[PDB]
Amino acid sequence: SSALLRTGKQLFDTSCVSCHGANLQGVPDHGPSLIGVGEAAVYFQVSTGRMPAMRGEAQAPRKDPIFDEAQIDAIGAYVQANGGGPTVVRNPDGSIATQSLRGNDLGRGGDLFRLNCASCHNFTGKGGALSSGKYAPDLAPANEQQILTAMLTGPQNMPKFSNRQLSFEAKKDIIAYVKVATEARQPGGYLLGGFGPAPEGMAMWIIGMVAAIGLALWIGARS
Amino acid sequence: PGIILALIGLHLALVWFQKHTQFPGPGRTEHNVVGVRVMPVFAFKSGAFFAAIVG
Amino acid sequence: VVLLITGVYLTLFFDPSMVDVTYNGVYQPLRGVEMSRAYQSALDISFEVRGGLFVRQIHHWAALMFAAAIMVHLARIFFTGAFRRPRETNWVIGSLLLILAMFEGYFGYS
Amino acid sequence: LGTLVAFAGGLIKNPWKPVVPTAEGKKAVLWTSGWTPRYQGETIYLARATGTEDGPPFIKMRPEDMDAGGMETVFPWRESDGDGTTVESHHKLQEIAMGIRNPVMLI
Amino acid sequence: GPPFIKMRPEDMDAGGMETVFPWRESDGDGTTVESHHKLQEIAMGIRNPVMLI
Ligand SMILES: CC(C)=CCC/C(C)=C/CC/C(C)=C\CC/C(C)=C/CC/C(C)=C/CC/C(C)=C/CC/C(C)=C/CC/C(C)=C/CC/C(C)=C/CC1=C(C)C(=O)c2ccccc2C1=O
Ligand SMILES: CC(C)=CCC/C(C)=C\CC/C(C)=C\CC/C(C)=C/CC/C(C)=C/CC/C(C)=C\CC/C(C)=C/CC/C(C)=C\CC/C(C)=C/CC1=C(C)C(=O)c2ccccc2C1=O
Ligand code: HEC
Ligand code: HEC
Ligand code: HEM
Repeated sequence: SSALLRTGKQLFDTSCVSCHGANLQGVPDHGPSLIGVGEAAVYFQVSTGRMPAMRGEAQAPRKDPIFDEAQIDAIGAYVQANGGGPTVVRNPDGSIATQSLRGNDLGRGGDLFRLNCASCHNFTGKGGALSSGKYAPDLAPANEQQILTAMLTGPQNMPKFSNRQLSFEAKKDIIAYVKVATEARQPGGYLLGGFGPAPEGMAMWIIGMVAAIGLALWIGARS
Repeated sequence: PGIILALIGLHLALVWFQKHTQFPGPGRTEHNVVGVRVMPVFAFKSGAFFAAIVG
Repeated sequence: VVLLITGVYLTLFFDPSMVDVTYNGVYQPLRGVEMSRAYQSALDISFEVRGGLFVRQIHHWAALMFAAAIMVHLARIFFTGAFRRPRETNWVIGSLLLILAMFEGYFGYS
Repeated sequence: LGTLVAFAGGLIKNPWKPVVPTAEGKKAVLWTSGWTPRYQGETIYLARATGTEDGPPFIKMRPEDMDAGGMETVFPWRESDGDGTTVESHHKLQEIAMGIRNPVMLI
Repeated sequence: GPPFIKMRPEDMDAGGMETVFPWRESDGDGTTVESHHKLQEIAMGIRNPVMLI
């Protein structure tokens, strides 16, 4: 029943037309056109919850999603029927794919991540701050298809990596590196957040120095 | 490390031969040092502090 | 003192070169990557010597405690007024020690 | 005086001696870049890094390999460098990859 | 190309001596970096050299 996007253009009309237009034309006040975009953009924007957005400012944050029970497919197909944007990857069942996109190679994936991705996020995918509000979020709770569609559609202020400058193996290997870097142990004790020497200096000053000064107060008399 | 070791030696020598300062109190003057002798007590406290810091 | 001991231990495994090699070690997410010889020696200390990661972590924590204790000691000396007539030179020696400790820690973690 | 001068005289180097061969003679290191032409009209491609070492660590680029919101880092290629098979070309490429004035952003 | 080449029995007279090394043709000449590493490890082995009399 693929000839059914009457749902789709049933939810868009009651949740989007106030900021994108009835014909997906980009109300000149708030929203962009949404014509050249495809199913991948809608999937990434709605499944992560950044969509339907309230006031709208420097960065729409990630929230709880509103739509599922196969209506993300409905809106995605309805938007794809009005343009030629990229599409979401599918497995031989028709559902959205996963662990087969784990670039069996983590060295190349990590080198590509450090060259292309680590500048804004982190060494290991923690957050990073951009200018005047905007920031780069954490990469821990995003699944594989969300990572692929994120670097494929190029969301707000994030560059757009096509399938010609970043082939599909490159994307799969980057996905594998991200999912491994977010799920590995810390083989040295409790890591203090993923950042550099700021949590380390704080932990020194607030644990080791208070222990030392407390023992100095206990041993030596006060006068 | 060599320069730091030499300077630390000189620092501790100067502190040893110019006796330590002290806070004003009951029996304290500008001409005496009130405290505990090295012999039983001070070496003991210093070594215990060393072990606690290493811990 | 702890810094001296742990550094003497560490010098038995470190190789300070800048020539390029390919890793080919035990840490898998870095196999095939081209790196210097110092970075490879540090990785070998971390992953292939029984108790090496523990020792270099002690070294770094001891460096941090060294710096913090020096700063607290300077604060005491300044606020209680223990730098007056007989002890200005001892104050000067302490200041030099502080500068040297800063730069030594910098050269160390680089 | 003589002893101290002889002690501290082996470390001192001149930063402006011409040692880098270019198309107008030889220049100082601090003014050449690796993007500098060598024989008056040589072709220097904008190669991109692939992260793999079978044959290409650097490959040429076409204008259509990028969309209107993309960025990419590129390096000078000089096809006379070849892929990283032999030791000679491997040295050339590893010296291209480590040059503090080589990288370029393509917008 | 060759740091190591095969030998024939006629490449020596009745009063000659020669040092030889294990070849293993799967090592190849010293062109690529892989074969260059293999050969430089053959050349430095404390039990490899042999006298041919
Ligand atoms: C007291 C002294 C500084 C006076 C010097 C006299 C002055 C006229 C000389 C000229 C100096 C010049 C003109 C300006 C100095 C400013 C600066 C550029 C100096 C560079 C180095 C300087 C001399 C070091 C001195 C700094 C000072 C003495 C630190 C002592 C702090 C106090 C006494 C600690 C008491 C106990 C402590 C508070 C336990 C609680 C822990 C708290 C939270 C510590 C706060 C804290 C600190 C202090 C961190 O450094 C830090 C670093 C990274 C992450 C977090 C933290 C952090 O939370
Ligand atoms: C004799 C022998 C060495 C020859 C070797 C023979 C040879 C053939 C063998 C060759 C083998 C070689 C290669 C190696 C041999 C040795 C090697 C294994 C050593 C390498 C590193 C090794 C692991 C080190 C082990 C040693 C370690 C376990 C002991 C460390 C404990 C020591 C150093 C603590 C001393 C503390 C300090 C230096 C003393 C200072 C004086 C004391 C602390 C007073 C300080 C002090 C003063 C001075 C005040 O004025 C004051 C005023 C007011 C309040 C407080 C104080 C105060 O605390
Ligand atoms: C006016 C409030 C508002 C509502 C309601 C809203 N959007 Fe958006 N939308 C925006 C804004 C503003 C952007 C610009 C992207 C940004 O800056 O983050 C955007 C961006 C998008 C994009 C990506 C555009 C691009 O070029 O990549 C898609 C896809 C999208 N919206 C679809 C939807 C969907 C699906 C819904 C749910 C029916 C929805 N919009 C509801 C405001 C809204
Ligand atoms: C600083 C520029 C920048 C670069 C370069 C960049 N990112 Fe992003 N990234 C962002 C920003 C800004 C967002 C937030 C977009 C939004 O919220 O709509 C984001 C969002 C994401 C998200 C969504 C995170 C989540 O929890 O939903 C993922 C996944 C992601 N990026 C992956 C990547 C990967 C992989 C690369 C390397 C190919 C990369 N990014 C490079 C800035 C960047
Ligand atoms: C005296 C003050 C000293 C300070 C403040 C200091 C500080 C440091 C720090 C912070 C590191 C980084 C370690 C890491 O991140 O793993 C380091 C590395 C190192 N230190 Fe020190 N250090 C000191 C003395 C010494 C001494 C005396 C020695 C040897 C005799 C030494 C030997 C080394 C070596 C070999 C390394 C590199 C090994 C490695 O990085 O794993 N240090 N130093």
